[PDB]
Amino acid sequence: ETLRVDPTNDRLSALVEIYRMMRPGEPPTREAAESLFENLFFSEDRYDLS
Amino acid sequence: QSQLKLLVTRGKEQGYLTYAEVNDHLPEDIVDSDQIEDIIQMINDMGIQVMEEAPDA
Amino acid sequence: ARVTVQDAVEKIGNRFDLVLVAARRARQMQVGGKDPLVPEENDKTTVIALREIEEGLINNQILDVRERQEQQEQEAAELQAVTAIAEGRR
Amino acid sequence: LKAQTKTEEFDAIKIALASPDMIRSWSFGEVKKPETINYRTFKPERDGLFCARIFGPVKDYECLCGKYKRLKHRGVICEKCGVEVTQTKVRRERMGHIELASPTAHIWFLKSLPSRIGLLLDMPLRDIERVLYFESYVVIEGGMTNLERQQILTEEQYLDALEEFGDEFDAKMGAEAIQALLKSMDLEQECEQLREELNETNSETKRKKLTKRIKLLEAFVQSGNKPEWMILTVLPVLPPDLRPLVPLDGGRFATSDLNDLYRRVINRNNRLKRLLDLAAPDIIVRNEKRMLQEAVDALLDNGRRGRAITGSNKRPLKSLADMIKGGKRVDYSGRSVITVGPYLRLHQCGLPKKMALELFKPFIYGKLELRGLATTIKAAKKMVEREEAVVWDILDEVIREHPVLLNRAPTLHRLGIQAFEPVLIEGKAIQLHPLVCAAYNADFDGDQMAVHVPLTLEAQLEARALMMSTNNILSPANGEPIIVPSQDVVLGLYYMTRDCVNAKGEGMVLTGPKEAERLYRSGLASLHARVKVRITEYEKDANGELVAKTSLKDTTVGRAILWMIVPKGLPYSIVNQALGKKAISKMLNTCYRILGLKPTVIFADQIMYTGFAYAARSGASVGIDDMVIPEKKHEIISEAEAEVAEIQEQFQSGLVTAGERYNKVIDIWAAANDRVSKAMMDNLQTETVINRDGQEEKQVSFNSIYMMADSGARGSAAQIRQLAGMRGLMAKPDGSIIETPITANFREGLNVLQYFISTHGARKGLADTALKTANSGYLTRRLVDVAQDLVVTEDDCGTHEGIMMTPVIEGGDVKEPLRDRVLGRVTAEDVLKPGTADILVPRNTLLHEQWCDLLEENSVDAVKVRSVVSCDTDFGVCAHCYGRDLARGHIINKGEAIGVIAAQSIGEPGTQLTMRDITGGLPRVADLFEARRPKEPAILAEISGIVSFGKETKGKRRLVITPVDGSDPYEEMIPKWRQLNVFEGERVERGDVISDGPEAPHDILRLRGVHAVTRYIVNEVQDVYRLQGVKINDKHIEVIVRQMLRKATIVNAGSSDFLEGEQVEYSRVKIANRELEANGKVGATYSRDLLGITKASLATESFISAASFQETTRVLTEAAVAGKRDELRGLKENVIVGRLIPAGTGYAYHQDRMRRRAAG
Ligand SMILES: Nc1nc2c(ncn2[C@@H]2O[C@H](COP(=O)(O)OP(=O)(O)O)[C@@H](OP(=O)(O)OP(=O)(O)O)[C@H]2O)c(=O)[nH]1
Ligand SMILES: [Zn+2]
Ligand SMILES: [Zn+2]
Repeated sequence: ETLRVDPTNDRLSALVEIYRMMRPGEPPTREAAESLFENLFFSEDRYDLS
Repeated sequence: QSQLKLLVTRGKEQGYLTYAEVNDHLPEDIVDSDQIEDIIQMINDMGIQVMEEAPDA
Repeated sequence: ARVTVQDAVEKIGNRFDLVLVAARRARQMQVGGKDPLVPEENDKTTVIALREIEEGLINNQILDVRERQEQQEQEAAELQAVTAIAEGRR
Repeated sequence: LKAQTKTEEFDAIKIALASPDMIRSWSFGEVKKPETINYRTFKPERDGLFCARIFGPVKDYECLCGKYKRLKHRGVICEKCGVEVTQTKVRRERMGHIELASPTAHIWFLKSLPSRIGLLLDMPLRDIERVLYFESYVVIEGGMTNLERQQILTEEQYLDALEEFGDEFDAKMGAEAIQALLKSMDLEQECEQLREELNETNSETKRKKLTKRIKLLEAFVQSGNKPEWMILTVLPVLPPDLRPLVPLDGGRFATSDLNDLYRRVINRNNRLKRLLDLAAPDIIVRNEKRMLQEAVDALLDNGRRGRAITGSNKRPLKSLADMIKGGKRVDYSGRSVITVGPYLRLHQCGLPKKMALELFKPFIYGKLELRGLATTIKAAKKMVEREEAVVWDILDEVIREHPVLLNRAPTLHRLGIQAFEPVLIEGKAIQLHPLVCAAYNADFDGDQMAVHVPLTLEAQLEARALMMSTNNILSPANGEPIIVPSQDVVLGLYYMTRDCVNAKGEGMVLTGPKEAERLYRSGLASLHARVKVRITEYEKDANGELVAKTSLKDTTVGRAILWMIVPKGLPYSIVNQALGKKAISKMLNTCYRILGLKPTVIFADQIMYTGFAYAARSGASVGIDDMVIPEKKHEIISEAEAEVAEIQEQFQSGLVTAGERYNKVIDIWAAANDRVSKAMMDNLQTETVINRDGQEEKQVSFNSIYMMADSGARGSAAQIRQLAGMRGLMAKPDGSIIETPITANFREGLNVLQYFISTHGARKGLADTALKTANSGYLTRRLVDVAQDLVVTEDDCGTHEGIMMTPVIEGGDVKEPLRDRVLGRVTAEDVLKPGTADILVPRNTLLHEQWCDLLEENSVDAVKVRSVVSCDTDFGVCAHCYGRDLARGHIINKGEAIGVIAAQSIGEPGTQLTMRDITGGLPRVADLFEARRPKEPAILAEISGIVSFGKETKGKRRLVITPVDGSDPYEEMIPKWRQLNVFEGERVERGDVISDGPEAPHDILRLRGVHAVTRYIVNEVQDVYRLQGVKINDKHIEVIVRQMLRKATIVNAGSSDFLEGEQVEYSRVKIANRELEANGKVGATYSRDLLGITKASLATESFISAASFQETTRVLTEAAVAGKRDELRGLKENVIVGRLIPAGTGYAYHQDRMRRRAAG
C-alpha cells in the first residue's frame, strides 16, 4: 500500500523529492540531491549515533 | 477534493485542535512561515461557518 | 459608622449613593467651609459625614437645597458688581 | 452655540480607515533620512527618525542650536532651525509621515483571515491577489471587449490582448493596479445590482455567499470609508519617545526595533525614488517595489511571512502590531509577610511603623506643615527622613480613620481585597485578624500580602463602606458567614462545652456571671456536671422590642460563662447547650439574621477572644499515645488476607473467574479497611469510665485528636484513619489499584516498599493540584469575560414568570432532600396555599419567612420564583428578579455588578475540584458552560405525532422515524448505531425521549424550553459540587446562563434581515416598538439559541473590549473597515481608557452622562 501511494519510481526522483522536502527552494540537481541525502544518515560529520 | 475532504472529515473537531496533523497532508514546499496563520484562524472562533469560508478562500 | 455604615444605607437606599453623598459632605468639610453638625470628637472628615447621615441630617436633597440657597446668597447678594459689568458692553 | 475645538470630555471613540490627507493632518514634518543620532555630538540629525524641527526638542525649553534658551520664546520658532521650543513631552506626542513613491498594500487589510481587499473586490487572496501585485501576472481593470473586468493575464496574454485591441482597455499591474481596481469599483451600483441578481430564482444553493457579501458591501459603503484608503501611499511615523534610543550605562545605547524598521523602509523607499529618475530597468524597479513592500509590511506587522531578522539578534523584530497584540504597577503601595494578631479587632490590621511611615509620606508632610513644626515641605521631608520622635505622633493622627486595604496573591473572589483601619506595630511584619484569615484562603506558612492606601476622599469612603471587613460578614457565594471562627477558636469553644460527668461537679447553682467567680477560684472543675443556674433569656415577637424570661436550666460551667458573650437577643442557652463544631457558625448566622451588623461583629470578636483564651487554658496537645491503635487490627488484617488467600487458592484451581478476581479481592481489602476504620472510630470515640457517684459509666473520649476532629479544627475521618488505622487502597501509575494496601500506619513503622508506593499518590496529588489550581482560574477568566457587562438596573420591572423552584430530590431511588434553595428570593405571584391566601405577590422570602414555609407542612414543596434567567429587562437585571444574597442582608443595591461577583463565586471553589456515564469535576463544569454536545447525543420528538418507520434503511440509511400527526411530517435520522425506545404506532409528545441517553442542551433549549434547559444546567452543575461538598447559590449560575442565552435567531420577515442571528436585546426593544409603531407585520418572531461562554463572549458591541481578550489583529481590523464606534457603556473597555466604571459608585455618573448624550 505504501508503494501504491509513492510518486517516485527510481533513485533520482526519490533523492530529488527528499531534497525538495528538506530544502524547499532551489531547483534540485544531481550533486545537491545526492550529497544532501548522504549528509543525513551516511556521514560522520552530519550524523552520529555515538 | 483532497484538501477539503481531508480537512473537514478529520477535523471534527480534532478535540485539542491537533495542529501537527493536516499540515503534513498539504502539497507544495513545506516548512514555511506563511501558511501557518491560515489554519489557526479557521479551526475555532467562528465555528461551523468558518469551515465553509475556508475552502472558498 | 466606624463599622457599618449599614445603619446609614436604610436611610438612603443603595450603598453607592450613600458613598456619593457622604463623600460630597466630607468634601465640603475637608476643604472650604467646615462647620460640622455632630461633635467631632477627634474623628476624620471621612466618618463625620457618616455620623451626620446616621443622625438624620444632611442628605442628598438637603445638600442640594442648601447649595441652591448658597448660590442665591453668593449671586443675589453680590449682583451690584455683575449689573455694573452688564453695562460694560452695552 | 457650543462647537468647542479643544481637548474636553468625550462620550465615544471612532475607528476607521485613514486617507493619505488624513495622515497628512497628523504630519508635523516629513522623515527623509535614515539617520538617527550623531556619531560624535550625539545630536538629532536634520530630517531623520529623531528630528527636532519635525518632532520635538531634546531639552525642555531650549532649541537645537542654542539661539534661544529660557521661557522667553516658548511660542516662537528658532531662526537658524525651525524648532518649536515648548516642552520635551511634545516629542512624545508629535507624529510625522513618510510619503512613498509607488503605492503599498497594508498587511492587515491584505492578509488577515478574510481578504479585506480581496473579499471587497471578490478575488482570491494568497493565490491571485499575490501574483498580480508582486509583479508577475498582470490584471485587467475593466474591458468592453473580449476581456472581462477582473481576470488575470500573463505577459504573453497581455501583449496578445493588447495587439488584438489595446489603447481602450489599459490595465496596469502591481500595487497601483489594485489601487485603480478598488477606486474604479462602484460600491453603490454593485450594491443594487447584487441585490437584484442574488435574489432571482435561487434556493439555499446560493443564499449563503449572497447574504454574506451584500451585508459586507452594505456595511462598507455605509461605513463612509473609501476603498482607496485600503492600500496606503503615505505611511505615518510613530513619535520618537515611544521608540527612543537612550544611552544606558557607560555608552551602549538602547533602541527600539521600530527604528530599524523605519530606517529600512526609508532606505528602500529612497532608492525606489532615485531609480524612478535615473535609468529604469523594469526588473530592478519592480524588485525594489517588492522590497519596499517587504519593509512596509514588516514595519506594520511582522507576523507572518518568514519574519525579517537583522539587528544581530537571532530573534525577530517587534513591529507595531506586536506591541499591541497578546501588570499596571501603582504608587502608594507595599507588601510584607503576614502574622497573626489575636489582640486585634475585626476592622483592624497590624501595619509596621516604618512601612506606614513610607506609605503616608505626603500625608505626614501636609499635616506637619499644617500644624507647625516643619517650616516648609522640604522641612517635613528632612524631618521625617530623620525620624524625630514627634513625627510618629503625627503619624498616629494621619492613619486615625484612614483605611488601608489588604490583598493576597491568588485573588479568586471579592474577599481577596479587604480594607482595615491601620494600627501601628513595632515590627517589620504585617499582622492580620485571624477571623478574616479564611476569606483570603491564607495561612502563615510564610505567605505575604500587599497593602494599598486609598488616596481619594471617595476612595477612602469606598474602602470603608464597601471594602471594609466589617461589611463582609457573609460570603457573596453562599449566604452563610465567611468570617466564621476556625481551628483554634472553635476547639476552644468546643472545650467550653463537652459535658463531663462528676469530677468536682455537683449541682451548685448560681446566677450566670457569678459562676465566673467560681471558675477562677478553683474548687469546681469546668466541664461539669451538668449543673443548674439561673438564665435570664430575651426574646421578641410581633411588636419587636425585648421580653425577659428568667429560668433555671441545667447547663455547665463553660456554657454559663460563655453565655455572657451572647448578645441581647437570641434564644439563649440552647445555642450554648450544644457544643462547638458546625453550630458554631450557625449561632453567628442566626445572630446576624435576628440582630444586625454591629452586634454580630462584636459577638464575633468576643467569641474569638473567648475561644483563644479558653483554648490556651485547656492545653490540648498531641502526644504519641493520643492516637491509640485498635487491638483488632492484626486480627482484621489476618481475616482479610485469609479471605483473599482462599480466593487466590480458588483462582489456582480455576473455578472463579480469574479475569476479575482482582476486583473482588479489592472489595475484600476495601471491606477490611472499613472494618479497621469502624473499629478504630468506635474505640477512639467513646472509651473512658470515669466514676460518677457510684462509679461505672461511659461518655466520649477526651483524647485530644478526637476533640480536634469533632470540632472542625482541621481533622477529618480519613486523616485520622491513616494516623492510627491504616492507609487503604493505594493508586498505581497505571491508574489501577494495588492488591496490597498499606496495612501499617503512621503511628507504626512504614516499610520502604509501601512508602515507595505512597510516593505515587503524593506526586500525582501535588501535580494534579498544580493543574486544577491554574485550570480553575483558566475557567474564571472566561466566566468573567462573558459576564462582566451586566449590572442590576432600572430598579424593579414587572413580569411574573420564572422557574418553578423545587427541592432537588435524588430521593427517587437514593433519598436526598435539599429545600433551602428558596430564600431571599422575590416571589413570582401568590404561590397558593392548601386553603387560601398566605404568600403575597412580590414578597421576597425572608429568612424568618422561609421558616414559615414549614408551617405549611411538607405538602408545599413548589414555589414559582422570579429569576435573572427570565426578567423582561433590557440591558441589565431587575433588582427583584435577582435576590439579595450578599454580605448585606437586604436586596442587591441598584447598580451593583452581578456579573463579576457571580463569576468569582463560581470559579472560587474551582481549586477544590477533582478532574475526573459520569465525568464529574471541573472539566464537567466547563463542558456544561460551553454547551458542548455529548459523545453520544440523544434525540427528541420535535412535534407530537405518531411514531412510524420511514423506509427501513433507504438512503443512505440507517433507520428513520417519522412522528406525523395533525399536519405536516418530520423525518429524523437514526444511524443504526444505538438502539431505540419507542415501537411503531405509538404516539409521542412535544419533546419525548427516543434514545435514552445523554441529553444535549441545544435540543433542550430549542425544544423543551428555556426554563427547562436552565434548570438542567443549574441542576447538573450543582451535582458536581454536591460530591465535592462546595456550597454555592444557584443565582450565580442563573446569572451566567442569562447572558449565555444572549442571542437568538429570527425566522420570518421583518425590518431585520431574516437570516441574521441577533441578540434579544435589540430584538425585544425593536419588536416592542413595531407593534405600536406602524405595523406588527414589519417584524418577525425570534428563537432563543444556546451558545457557550466563549462563543457568547466573542460577540460584543465595543471593539475595544473585544480587542482586550480575543485576537486584537482581527477585531481591530474588522472594526477599522466599518466605521464603528464605542459609546461606551462596557466595564472592561471603560477601564483601559482610565475612567469611572459604569457600575457601583459610578453608574449614576454614567446615567447622567447617558441622558446627557441625548441632545446630540
Ligand atoms: N458599631 C459602631 N461602633 C462605633 C461607632 N462609633 C464609635 N464606635 C466604637 O468606638 C469604639 C472605639 O472608638 P474610639 O476611637 O476608641 O473612641 P471614639 O468613638 O471617640 O472615636 C469602637 O468599639 P467596638 O467596635 O465595639 O470595638 P470592637 O467591637 O471592634 O472590639 C468603635 O466601634 C459606630 O458608629 N458604630
Ligand atoms: Zn535653534
Ligand atoms: Zn426582572
